[PDB]
Amino acid sequence: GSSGSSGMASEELYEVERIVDKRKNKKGKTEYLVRWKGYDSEDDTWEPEQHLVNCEEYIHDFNRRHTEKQKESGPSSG
Repeated sequence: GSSGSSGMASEELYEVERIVDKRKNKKGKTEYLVRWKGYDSEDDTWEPEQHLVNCEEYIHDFNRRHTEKQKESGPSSG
């Protein structure tokens, strides 16, 4: 299905496009490499999962990619 419906935005700062990387800070904080408008590919920044609120989806998806063998595949019902 399609998961990503806008809801009360009205000119927002920046919407998480997707995760390109993820790591922990020397402090021990989890940071996920997410892109944003204006920021080129090599301009991408690092945001802590904390700042990434309601972005679990993306991260989750991104995590799945990295993860090796975890989620089961299914056919297409309709």
